[PDB]
Amino acid sequence: KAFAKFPSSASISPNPFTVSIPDEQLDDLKTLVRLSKIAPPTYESLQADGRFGITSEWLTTMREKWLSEFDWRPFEARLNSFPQFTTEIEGLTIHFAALFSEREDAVPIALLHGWPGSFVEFYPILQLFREEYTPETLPFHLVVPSLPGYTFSSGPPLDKDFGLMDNARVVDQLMKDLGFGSGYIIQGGDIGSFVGRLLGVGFDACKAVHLNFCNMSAPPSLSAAEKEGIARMEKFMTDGYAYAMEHSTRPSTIGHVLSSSPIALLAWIGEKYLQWVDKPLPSETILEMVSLYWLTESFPRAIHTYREWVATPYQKELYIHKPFGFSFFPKDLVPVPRSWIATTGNLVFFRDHAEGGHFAALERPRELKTDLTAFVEQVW
Amino acid sequence: KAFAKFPSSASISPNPFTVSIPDEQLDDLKTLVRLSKIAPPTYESLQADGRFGITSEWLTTMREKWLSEFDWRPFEARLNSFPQFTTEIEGLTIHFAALFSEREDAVPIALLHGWPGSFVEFYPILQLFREEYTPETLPFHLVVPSLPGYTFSSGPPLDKDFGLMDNARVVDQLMKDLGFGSGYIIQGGDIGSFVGRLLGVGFDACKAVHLNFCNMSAPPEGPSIESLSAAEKEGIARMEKFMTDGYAYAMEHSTRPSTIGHVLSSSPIALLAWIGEKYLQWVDKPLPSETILEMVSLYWLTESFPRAIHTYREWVPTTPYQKELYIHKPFGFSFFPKDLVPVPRSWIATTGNLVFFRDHAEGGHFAALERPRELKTDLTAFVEQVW
Repeated sequence: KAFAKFPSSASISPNPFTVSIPDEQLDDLKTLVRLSKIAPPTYESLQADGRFGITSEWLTTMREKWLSEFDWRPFEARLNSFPQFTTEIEGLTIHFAALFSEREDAVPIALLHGWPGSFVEFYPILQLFREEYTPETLPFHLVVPSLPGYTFSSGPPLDKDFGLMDNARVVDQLMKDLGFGSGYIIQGGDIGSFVGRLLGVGFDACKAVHLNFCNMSAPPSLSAAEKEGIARMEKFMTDGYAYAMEHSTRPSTIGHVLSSSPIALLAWIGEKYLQWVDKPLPSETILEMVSLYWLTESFPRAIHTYREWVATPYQKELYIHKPFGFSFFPKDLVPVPRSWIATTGNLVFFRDHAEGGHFAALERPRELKTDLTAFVEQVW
Repeated sequence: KAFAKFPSSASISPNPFTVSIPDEQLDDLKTLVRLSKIAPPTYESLQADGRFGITSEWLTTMREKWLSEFDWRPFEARLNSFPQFTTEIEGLTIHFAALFSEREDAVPIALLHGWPGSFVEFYPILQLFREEYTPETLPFHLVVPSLPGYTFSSGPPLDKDFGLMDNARVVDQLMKDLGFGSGYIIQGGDIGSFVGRLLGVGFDACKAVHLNFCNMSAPPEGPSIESLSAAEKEGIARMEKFMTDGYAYAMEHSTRPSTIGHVLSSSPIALLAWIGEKYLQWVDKPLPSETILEMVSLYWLTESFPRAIHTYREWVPTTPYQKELYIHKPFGFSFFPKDLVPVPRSWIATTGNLVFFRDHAEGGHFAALERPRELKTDLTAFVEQVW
């Protein structure tokens, strides 16, 4: 009960989902955390500024915390605190969390995660809505899908390639399944932003798009603050992008590498949870997200989009003609200015923020929630 | 005993080295191979052509082979079949294999490996020399160092940065210590080529350089791509594909050596996947699976990977080749068509006094392993011409 009732217009039946990881799997994870090896200290791993990636000190400390302090059960209970479901789309099990309104006039919204995130990223925002409204007063339907290849969603297929457009098709079908064929809005960050762009461009039921991320180069006058943002983008694309190039070019190899040991996964993904935020996340949060990826074998399956994600498409064929909104966080990965973003769509809404990094839903949930709400109010 | 006598002009003491990996460490390796997981099958890992990297089938099969077939001891015995030594240079333990001549007129040569190689890559060539000469007749001194950070060499330092010039200085010091201050020749491939270039450019004791690899990009003042033969254009096409589809590993080594060092140190299967991909993709004819397991096990047991990649942050960035890094000394090149970045003769010629060039119809990146006879023959001809 509570926010779990499917809209009357839904053409699918509710199949409630509960996260229940067997003790054996948790025992196995713990054994592999302990028996995984740690690299000998090197000049690079002894750099306190972490300019070469995660330090020996950080990895050692996190390993110890994972073994002695981390408990999966309370996090799992939190996962299960919100309505979750699965439905089958093109032979894929598509997982989603949701808060459904009882209002007939509620605006449907799907909120789309990226890598190395998941549906969990949006739990703080869902919690804010749940605190502030009843099912009778909730102004929106809030759908948080697990994209193909992530966590409790299966896929992508083994027998054919799968890309960004395929991801968009699945999200659009899910929204139609839930009864939102008459119209929905998309909120997207990271890879979810590109999926959101494709929904805005190519799918009629998508009526508007709000993004908190746009990776673009100079479009075919700038303030010092804007130039700083461009400098950060350039550093990310030149010094911070090797992981993405590996995902793009050799997904099978890196998939196997990070599946081999949970310490491998922690190092690779943990680096990004450290570097990509404004204010440091709790170490517990990093362990939760990494453990979630480990236990669902997310990494090797989720990275399929990189070979497409990594010419002026945004100003032409991928221009968002529908109402387009943007939330700018200064410590995001590629903080391009408003004037650049405006060339990529019908930008009718732009929110600037003084603080916050890449994981906006985790770092600045109140700002992202209120920005999104304001955008919907303006355009719907 | 044979070929193990230091030259009379050597200043340092011979400290014979024997590879003797404790049983406990071999047991630890097999435990961690067994404990290691593999990815669930994916579209990418089921591609027979391996265009997305190592396949599920290959990794599964290699893991089983590593557990049920592989024995370190015969390989270790092969390692110990040639003279090996260590010496200390700048506080680093520098390991090297060698065949020393008893001839006073013997030409000193150091042969330089790269990544993910090691001194072992030159063993087939050392074997050919030992089969064909006695210490009394061997025309060359053949020194095969382990570069700082690889296998039985220690380093690089924990308390300061270390780069390509530092590597060059270590190699030059080793050759001087062994008595070759009056002159030596460098043979290099991969990262060793760039070390060799620096030796040719800035070290007086280095008298000539032979390379089988050049990391250069297109020369600004020509010759143009249009001037190249159809075959040479194909080479540029391969080089370009390598630099754009094949180079992500190098970018990770350069930008995030600490992260990737920890990642591959965590599990021997992680190391096998990352390095094995290159032993699969970079060769002409496939190597025996046993060879891949030997090389990966060697890296694992010596914690090579996190230490060896220090050079990438300097090597990846690399008109320097035509100007400041031009080799003015006699410069030779051996071209293998399935190497990573097969730039043509007319491009290589802009980067040094290229007095010697040899093409080959076959062979990939690991020239010393793949085409030892050809590389040995080229080196010998080069020395005869220039020394």
